[PDB]
Amino acid sequence: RIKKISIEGNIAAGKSTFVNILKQLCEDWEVVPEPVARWCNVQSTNGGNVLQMMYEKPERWSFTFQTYACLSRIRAQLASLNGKLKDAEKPVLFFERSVYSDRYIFASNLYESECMNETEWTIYQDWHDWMNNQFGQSLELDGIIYLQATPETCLHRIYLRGRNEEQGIPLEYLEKLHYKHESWLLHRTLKTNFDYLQEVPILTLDVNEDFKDKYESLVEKVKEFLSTL
Amino acid sequence: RIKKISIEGNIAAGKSTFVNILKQLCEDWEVVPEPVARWCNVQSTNGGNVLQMMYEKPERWSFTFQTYACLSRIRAQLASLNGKLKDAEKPVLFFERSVYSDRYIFASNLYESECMNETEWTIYQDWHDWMNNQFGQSLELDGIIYLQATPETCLHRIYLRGRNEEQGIPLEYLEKLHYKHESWLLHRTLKTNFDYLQEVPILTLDVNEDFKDKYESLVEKVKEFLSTL
Ligand SMILES: Nc1ncnc2c1ncn2[C@@H]1O[C@H](COP(=O)(O)OP(=O)(O)O)[C@@H](O)[C@H]1O
Ligand SMILES: Nc1ncnc2c1ncn2[C@@H]1O[C@H](COP(=O)(O)OP(=O)(O)O)[C@@H](O)[C@H]1O
Ligand SMILES: Nc1ccn([C@@H]2O[C@H](CO)[C@@H](O)[C@@H]2O)c(=O)n1
Ligand SMILES: Nc1ccn([C@@H]2O[C@H](CO)[C@@H](O)[C@@H]2O)c(=O)n1
Ligand SMILES: [Mg+2]
Ligand SMILES: [Mg+2]
Repeated sequence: RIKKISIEGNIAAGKSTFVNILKQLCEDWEVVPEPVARWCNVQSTNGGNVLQMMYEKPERWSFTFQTYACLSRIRAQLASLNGKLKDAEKPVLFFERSVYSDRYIFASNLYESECMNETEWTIYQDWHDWMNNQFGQSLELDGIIYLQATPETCLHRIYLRGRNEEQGIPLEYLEKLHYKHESWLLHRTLKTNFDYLQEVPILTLDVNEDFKDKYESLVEKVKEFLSTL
Repeated sequence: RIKKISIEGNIAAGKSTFVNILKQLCEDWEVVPEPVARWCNVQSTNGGNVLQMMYEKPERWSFTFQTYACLSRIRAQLASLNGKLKDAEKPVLFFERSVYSDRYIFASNLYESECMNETEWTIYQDWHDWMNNQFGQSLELDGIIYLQATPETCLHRIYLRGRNEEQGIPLEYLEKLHYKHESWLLHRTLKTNFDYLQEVPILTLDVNEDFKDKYESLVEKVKEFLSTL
């Protein structure tokens, strides 16, 4: 009954900014953010900063981070689905990213960059497949909103936000991530193991311009898109 | 309906040897071995040998191994419970170790030995807790059989078996593991997060003598124990 929409975009493209205007548009809309602050202070459900560990030494910490982030996402998304939104009249749940970008964008890029070895990559995919067989059904997407921004725009927006753990990220890394997003969501040439994704509707929104100026037109396009689903 | 018994013991104490005589005693008995050969050639459900990686560089590979081994165990134990044993008249499933020894013996010892750091140890426990909340119920134990052998006997039995990945294991490591088994299963002073375990019945069998000579008396004690459950 709940419609599920993933918001996808590169680092600092503006996913959280876009997420922060959604609830005011309709009482039956809910959001599941990525728990980025929790990845910076690991505590059981003062701790280690696993996001910082990955960026400081990615060949050591990528597998650990990638497994922890994706599990944390699944847990949060399931918590929202099984909560009070279940009761609303026209419920829509918006996710800040998906299990699909965790694997096909982030973890795949780190494997390709030799930050995971063959063993790590095999274990990660085996784990991801199993987690999706146990839960993929309830989290299946009805639509994707792709917030498209240049990697140079994203690099500027990392500076604007000032999240400590991201200040060292080089343009080269954001560029690699950009081309993976374009392959998946614009050209639709990135192959995955989840056949339904090749037909899921995608709304592409260019977010290179200032949000203050673009807001009204973005909202119009979102409401139109959601009326087709 | 299925009774579940964990067989616990140190490395090379003789768990597999004991497991290999059980099915011939009763048609309704089944066993779930640890998939040790699979840990030596990692393949999705020629690959990396994650058991060897842990022993070659435990401060690098302990967390990865410990997470993979425990997931692989849970998957195997669930597969056996949900299979044809479900149909038998007096079904008993024997596990070669449990999720409890994965955490409280093996992973805890590696953390204590500084082979996992605080971040790794927090992530592992958080993961273990979540996996047990999702599955702990169906895998709950009715009894434990503890195959007790000296660490010196175990060191000799590693030599006898000749598993390549274990030939370098020092007596010091087997001794640490021995005292953890004794605390958990003999003195019953090792605290866990699973309250029912402090009352689960335990049969302790001394297996320092040759199996050929001890077999008949061991079988008698097992049949007696199982009749009390
Ligand atoms: N379209 C936009 N115009 C101007 N600033 C933006 C825009 N989108 C995001 N920002 C700013 O860029 C930074 C990153 O935005 P954020 O929403 O945290 O990105 P993400 O959630 O995608 O990582 C913030 O400082 C935010 O104010
Ligand atoms: N009680 C016993 N007497 C003589 N040999 C034993 C005995 N128990 C085990 N062995 C031998 O010790 C080695 C390890 O046994 P195994 O069953 O593989 O241990 P585990 O499964 O506990 O790692 C094998 O070579 C096996 O034949
Ligand atoms: N699977 C994932 C998901 C997210 N991340 C990273 O988390 C931070 C916040 O989005 C960003 O720095 C970056 O996207 C990641 O590395 N891998
Ligand atoms: N949680 C676990 C379980 C098992 N092991 C190791 O696997 C091998 C076969 O029992 C043995 O070398 C050793 O017991 C481990 O290190 N950690
Ligand atoms: Mg965000
Ligand atoms: Mg064995």
